[PDB]
Amino acid sequence: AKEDNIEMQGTVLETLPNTMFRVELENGHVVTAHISGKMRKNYIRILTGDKVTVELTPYDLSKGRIVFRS
Amino acid sequence: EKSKSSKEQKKKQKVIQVKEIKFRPGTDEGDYQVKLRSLIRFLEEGDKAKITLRFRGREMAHQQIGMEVLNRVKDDLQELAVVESFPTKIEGRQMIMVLAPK
RNA sequence: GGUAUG
RNA sequence: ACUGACGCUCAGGUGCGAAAGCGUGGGGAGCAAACAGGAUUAGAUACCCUGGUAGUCCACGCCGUAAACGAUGUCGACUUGGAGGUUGUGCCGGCGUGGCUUCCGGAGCUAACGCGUUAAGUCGACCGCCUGGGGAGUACGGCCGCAAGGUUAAAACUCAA
Ligand SMILES: C[C@H]1O[C@H](O[C@H]2[C@H](O)[C@@H](O)[C@@H](O)[C@H](O)[C@@H]2O)[C@@H](N)C[C@@H]1NC(=N)C(=O)O
Ligand SMILES: [K+]
Ligand SMILES: [K+]
Ligand SMILES: [K+]
Ligand SMILES: [K+]
Ligand SMILES: [K+]
Ligand SMILES: [Mg+2]
Ligand SMILES: [Mg+2]
Ligand SMILES: [Mg+2]
Ligand SMILES: [Mg+2]
Ligand SMILES: [Mg+2]
Ligand SMILES: [Mg+2]
Ligand SMILES: [Mg+2]
Ligand SMILES: [Mg+2]
Ligand SMILES: [Mg+2]
Ligand SMILES: [Mg+2]
Ligand SMILES: [Mg+2]
Repeated sequence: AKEDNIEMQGTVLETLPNTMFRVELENGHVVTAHISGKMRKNYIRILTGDKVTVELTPYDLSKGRIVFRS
Repeated sequence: EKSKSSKEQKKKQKVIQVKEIKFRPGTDEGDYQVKLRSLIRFLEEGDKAKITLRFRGREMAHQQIGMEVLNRVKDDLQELAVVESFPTKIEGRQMIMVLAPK
């Protein structure tokens, strides 16, 4: 029943405290993203430089959830 | 007998020791500045400066983010030190730029 | 003699 | 022997108050913040080594704070014991009888640890103080201080300890 998320591709620019990340998207907007729960529990480390899939919301296009690291 | 003063005349010119400063890829600005102030102090005393950059884990897979830091230090210590060595590759998990006083 | 970091 | 309740407590007040510190002037062996150098180290603004100034000492004046602690307000009464110490004293080494004090422990008390006639027991008098953590003994104001600062003393906010 949930509304659909925009999955966009992006690059981690900086690691912030507590698994927060600046991520430049393909479109060029820099979102503040946070790690997914699945990734946190499965210990998928994210770094500066990494390629990431970011789930976004239309409600706030400055924020996103990192869902995949390539 | 007069070796005392000969020994002093030898020691009154200092042996250049190599001070090591170690950076990481994600060393933040303020912490960088502390380390740079260290290097400035070392080179103005006439010591060589083995600047190292240690990669950890998968930071290996983004070498150029490290290389940026060493390049930054070289540029900041340009009117003071001369590059006696720049790292081409990651040897082990490190990249060692020796600077030296002008 | 400082037992930096699995 | 005498006085005859003259007592206890005490907001405000007044004084005293380690060390560091401050002012003026002395003094300066040893020690030693700062500092200089030598090392150690990834770095080592340290610990270690060689030095070393203020200071530590004296006088006078200031400051007024400390884990200034028994982390335990002052005064009075009452309530089993044991072992010591110390300082009086009476009586014939012993047998008492006062003051201060260390340790153990009974009842009781206590969340427990423990306290336990020097109570944290049982009571009474008066005073001081507390009211979730952080923010904060901070800000503002007042008072005090040459200054360093001290004293009185919040709130927003945030946390679910
Ligand atoms: C000997 C060192 O001891 C202390 O650091 C210890 C560190 O060296 C390691 O053994 C462990 O991380 C310990 O848990 C730390 O406590 C710390 N006080 C710094 C000391 N080192 C130095 N002073 C020195 O190397 O120089
Ligand atoms: K009175
Ligand atoms: K002196
Ligand atoms: K018990
Ligand atoms: K509160
Ligand atoms: K004030
Ligand atoms: Mg004094
Ligand atoms: Mg003086
Ligand atoms: Mg000395
Ligand atoms: Mg010394
Ligand atoms: Mg006090
Ligand atoms: Mg005491
Ligand atoms: Mg107290
Ligand atoms: Mg009184
Ligand atoms: Mg006892
Ligand atoms: Mg109690
Ligand atoms: Mg104050």
